[PDB]
Amino acid sequence: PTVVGRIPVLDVRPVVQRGRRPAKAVTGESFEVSATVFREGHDAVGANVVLRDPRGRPGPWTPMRELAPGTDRWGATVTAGETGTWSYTVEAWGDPVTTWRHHARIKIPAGLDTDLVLEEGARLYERAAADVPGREDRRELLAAVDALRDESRPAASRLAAALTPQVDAVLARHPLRDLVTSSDPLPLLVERERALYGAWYEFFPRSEGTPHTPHGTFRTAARRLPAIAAMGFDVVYLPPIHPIGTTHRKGRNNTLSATGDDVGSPWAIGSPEGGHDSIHPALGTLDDFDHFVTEAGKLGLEIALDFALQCSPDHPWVHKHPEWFHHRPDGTIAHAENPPKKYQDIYPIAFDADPDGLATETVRILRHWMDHGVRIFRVDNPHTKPVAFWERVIADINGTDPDVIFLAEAFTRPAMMATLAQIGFQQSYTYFTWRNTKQELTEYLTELSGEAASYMRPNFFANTPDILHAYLQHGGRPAFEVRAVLAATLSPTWGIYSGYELCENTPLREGSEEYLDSEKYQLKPRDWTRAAREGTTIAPLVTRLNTIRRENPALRQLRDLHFHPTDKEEVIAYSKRQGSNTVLVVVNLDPRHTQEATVSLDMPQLGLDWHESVPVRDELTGETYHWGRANYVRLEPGRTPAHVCTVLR
Amino acid sequence: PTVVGRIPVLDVRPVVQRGRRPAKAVTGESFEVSATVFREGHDAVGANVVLRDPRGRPGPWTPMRELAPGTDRWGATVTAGETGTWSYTVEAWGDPVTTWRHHARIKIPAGLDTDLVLEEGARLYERAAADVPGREDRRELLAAVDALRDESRPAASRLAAALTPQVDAVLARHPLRDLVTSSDPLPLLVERERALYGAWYEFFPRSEGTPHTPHGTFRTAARRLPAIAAMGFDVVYLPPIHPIGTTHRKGRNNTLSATGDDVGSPWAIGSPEGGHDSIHPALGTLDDFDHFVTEAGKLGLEIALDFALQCSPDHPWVHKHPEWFHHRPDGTIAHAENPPKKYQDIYPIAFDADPDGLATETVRILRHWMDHGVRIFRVDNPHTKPVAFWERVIADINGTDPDVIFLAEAFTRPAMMATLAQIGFQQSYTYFTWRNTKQELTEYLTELSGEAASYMRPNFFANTPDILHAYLQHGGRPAFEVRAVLAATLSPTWGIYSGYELCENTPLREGSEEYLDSEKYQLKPRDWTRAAREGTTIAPLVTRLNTIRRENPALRQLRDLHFHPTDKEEVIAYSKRQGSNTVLVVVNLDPRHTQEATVSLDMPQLGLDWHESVPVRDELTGETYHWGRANYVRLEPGRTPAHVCTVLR
Ligand SMILES: N[C@H]1C[C@H](CO)[C@@H](O[C@H]2O[C@H](CO)[C@@H](O)[C@H](O)[C@H]2O)[C@H](O)[C@H]1O
Ligand SMILES: N[C@H]1C[C@H](CO)[C@@H](O[C@H]2O[C@H](CO)[C@@H](O)[C@H](O)[C@H]2O)[C@H](O)[C@H]1O
Ligand SMILES: [Cl-]
Ligand SMILES: [Cl-]
Repeated sequence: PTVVGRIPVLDVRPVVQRGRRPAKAVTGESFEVSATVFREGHDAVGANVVLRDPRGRPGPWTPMRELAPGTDRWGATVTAGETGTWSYTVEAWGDPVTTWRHHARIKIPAGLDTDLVLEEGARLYERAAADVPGREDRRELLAAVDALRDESRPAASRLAAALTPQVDAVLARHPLRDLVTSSDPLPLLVERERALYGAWYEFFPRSEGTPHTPHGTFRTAARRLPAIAAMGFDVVYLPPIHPIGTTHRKGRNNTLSATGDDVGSPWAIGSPEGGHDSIHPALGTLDDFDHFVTEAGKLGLEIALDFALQCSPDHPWVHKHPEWFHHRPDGTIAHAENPPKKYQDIYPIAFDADPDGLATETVRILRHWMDHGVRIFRVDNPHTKPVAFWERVIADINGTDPDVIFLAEAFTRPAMMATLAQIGFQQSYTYFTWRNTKQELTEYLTELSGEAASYMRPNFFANTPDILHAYLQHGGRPAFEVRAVLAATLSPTWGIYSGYELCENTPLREGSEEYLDSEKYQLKPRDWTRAAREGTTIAPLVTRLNTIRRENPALRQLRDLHFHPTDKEEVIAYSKRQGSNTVLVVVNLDPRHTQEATVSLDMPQLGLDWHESVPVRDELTGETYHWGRANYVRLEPGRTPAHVCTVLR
Repeated sequence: PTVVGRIPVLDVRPVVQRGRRPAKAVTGESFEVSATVFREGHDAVGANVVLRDPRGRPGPWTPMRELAPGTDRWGATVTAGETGTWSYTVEAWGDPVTTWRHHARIKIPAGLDTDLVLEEGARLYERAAADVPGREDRRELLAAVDALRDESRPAASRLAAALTPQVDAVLARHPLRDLVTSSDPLPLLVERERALYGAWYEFFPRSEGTPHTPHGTFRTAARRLPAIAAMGFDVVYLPPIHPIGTTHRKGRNNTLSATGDDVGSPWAIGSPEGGHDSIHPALGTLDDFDHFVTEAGKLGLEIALDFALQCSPDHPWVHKHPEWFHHRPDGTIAHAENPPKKYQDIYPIAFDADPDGLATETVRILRHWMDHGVRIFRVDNPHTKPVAFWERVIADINGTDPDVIFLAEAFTRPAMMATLAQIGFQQSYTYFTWRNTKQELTEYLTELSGEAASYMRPNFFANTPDILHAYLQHGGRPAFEVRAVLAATLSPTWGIYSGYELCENTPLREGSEEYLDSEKYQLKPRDWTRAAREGTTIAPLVTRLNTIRRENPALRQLRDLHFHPTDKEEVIAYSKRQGSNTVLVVVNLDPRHTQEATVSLDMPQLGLDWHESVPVRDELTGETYHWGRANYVRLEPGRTPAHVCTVLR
């Protein structure tokens, strides 16, 4: 038995960990399956992709083509359907009809071996007819056979009879494939559309209170949901909603001593009042949480809860399960760290004394919130807990509940970041906030939209409570507008943390990425109604971008993305396509100066020939332009951060 | 079960076809095994390579190191011993001693938790000592334990006792490894040294005749073997030695009709006199061939026979096994082609009517020559026969006779070139003859000495009967000298085709790579005595290069190779190392003009600091130089093609 088959089919992609983990897609998402295919000699090969659903049923006939001359690399686009575990193979074969037609078109006009070449075609078409089940289809091919053999007909007419549309139609439904050779199946995990596509909004329920009761409840925070839904978001991500420890509770601005009424960090989970399966008493009860989830769902909002596998020194686990922590020789537990940052208010979990008990308890907690309608979890710093722990936990949960989505907040080195995605995390936080120049954005999105897309789905949060980038600090509102346009149009999943739309951008100090007076350590009442009346919010732009995404399928996918050259380093241009929908975006990355540039479009990447016009509508303004292969743009910060255009068909 | 283990070990290399085929090595060859290794959290990891012989016996402790900062890619060099099928794994582990030392070096001077830090250190070193055999080593560690616990000494003194060179020494030999996690084994096929290392000489026995009998016999051709052994060659490659067909025999200069005296192409195998298992009657008998083999072996020469799976129209196969050929409807068999080459004198083989019969006959023919002492086969155009056919044939032969070496003469597209090596060909011809500029040579050898070396062993023939490159045509003798130095020092296997040493460089016509009056179609007597006496041969340079290779282990391997920058595009520089042996080569690629340049050596790549001097001997002349990080060279074509230096002491 040989490893290589009769017609070699080699190195099928996408592949993840040599086939030990599945490649990823979502329902309705297209992607390319590729392979190295060739044969000995110079006759033509053909190849096709066989995509099989969870019941083993094959998809449509999906022929591949050589992707670049002389490379022997072949590809075809497939489209994922219903959720579940699929598989794909590549089949390769000798293509005798293509081979013969190429020879006949050369030899017959020159009168070379005319009778022999035509007879080769005749018995070939007889061979193709042998497998054709329909009487009328066979009669079609046999008619071409008889014409090819008709020596009382001019040679050019004998040949032409083999090349009619009616003949092609029979062979398109019953191609003659010789020496068919197949790869061994590769796995594909197809998940729900929200795993790839959605707009996220993060806020702290406790900040949405009243003057008499400053600490918000789930009942008072629910009245923020209409604004979030009106802004076009799909997912509401809440920081931890559990009781918060008192021992070593942090004060305002990340100080080490809480005083008086200080509320502490929600990530310092646990007290005698309860742990990860309980509600902070100041937020209300489990019934109040159910009300919040119900009202969110009525507005089309899904809840994502924070899952932080750690605890305050007051969490019941500390004395119930000491073996879930690392102890020093005096029995004390060192506080958690993530250098240069220190988390003096929490203990990290240790995994090597009782990994089974920890897995059991983790999936118990997840299933509790899942029973209360939470089908999405934002997992904190997963890279400080074992990779195989997450692989086990995610397999357990998705085994019974495949719709649950896990988002990995792993800002770390690339190997870890990729591996967490590959072992099951549906979504990943990314380096987006630290990619701000044209070359940074072009290189990083080229990576994310390329091979990484077979295992990672990016969530572009333009800010988080822990990341206020210097680009926003120094650029002000025009910079918030730019980063919103970029996040919303470069990834099918993007997000903001509350206050982004108010352009809050005061750092803790120069050179920090923390917010001054951070909401992680204090209630932050915001007068949303006043900000809207004073026009100091970019909620309208955010709303518009989410509507554009909902109206243009090209923005609801990741992999089809092309950057078009401009002649100014501050002006970036790119297009995305899905079916007949094309979106073309031009962004001025300079938040301080107007920028003029010529955008030179790669017309064929738009499906257009070089002389065609490009009728576009700028969805930010409603204006129409008659663009072509080279277009002058002028973008003024504070007025026109970008053009977000749909190509008119 | 999870795919990822406790400590992630991912993407172990070398790997061939995802582990379905073995990686390659030869006895005594060192190569790098690498992996992606990291863990959760901030603590240190270590890793090591476990190489196991065919009996499962493990090699020595082989610790790995991170290859570049922040990449999580680790590697170590291993060395293959005896031939057979080996395996290797990577083990990764938590490194608690490195972790503790890092924290102690910070916290002790800071005065943070110093009692706890020192006691954790004492318990850790006690754990490390538990596994140390040898009273001396275990006692050394336990003495550090007791010093760490000695509260009558200052904290800094207690720590310092854990960090002494004598303590490091024990830990380097008995490292304390936690959470040890293994990759799954990967296969390694270790073959005899000649598969990687050897000098090859090709000649036509029939050209080595006498004044009275111009068609050489095996007995007259045996008289050429002493001169071949004297230039330091190890392998003699003969074109086909079988009867030659008469139907469509080619005449001189690749003309289509032979006259009565014309000898034809040796590749047009077969006649009523016999096929692939017979001797051309003008060469003599099988007993004469045995004499030739015996004489070669006495001179230290191995024979490689040409194996051409094809035949003339007169071969016995044509009537005995018609199903081994594709017949057109009129019964004709189209002559072979390798476009744009046409081979009107031969039929190609067809593989799908009787694959078992062809495989049986192929291995029968090989075993016949194998029984007569031929253990190396040069396989013509293997890419025009099925890849899986060669996989089957090579596995059959090497299953009973693992010493047999197959060389693939596949000048074709890269995918096929790579796949043939991967399915078992011990050696491959390469693009060497079409890589002549500095950029071409540097890029191509970086490829061959990199990942490709896990599955392909290059044989650098500087010419063949089918390839007289324009570089040699235009450059004359100084170009022959340059290509000899390059071939002999950049690959552990190189070769020339007879007449190269005479600088034969007249092409068939401008733009051709054929020789005028090619030896493929006519006897080519050469006056070896005259050329030697008149000094118009570069045989002494060839001899010196083979002696240098025999004296310098760095030149008997492939993968250790580094290119050093020069300031002249015509001057290339590179070094190779094997243990303490370092060879440094500087070549002037210009065959017409003297070139002077500064070679700026990457000193750490030579194991030297930037300021040191390196004493070198130019092995081509015996002159000694004192070189450093920057060295002036002046190379005069005709006088000096190159410096081929060894580093002294
Ligand atoms: N990256 C994740 C996990 C981090 C650890 O919880 C969390 O850090 C917050 O919570 C800590 C514990 O309460 C505080 O010590 C800390 O100062 C504060 O910033 C991040 O906000 C969150 O995004
Ligand atoms: N590449 C391999 C195989 C080739 C095909 O056999 C062989 O071609 C030679 O032999 C043919 C058959 O006799 C001739 O028609 C041809 O003109 C001549 O060049 C090559 O020399 C050899 O290196
Ligand atoms: Cl953080
Ligand atoms: Cl050839």
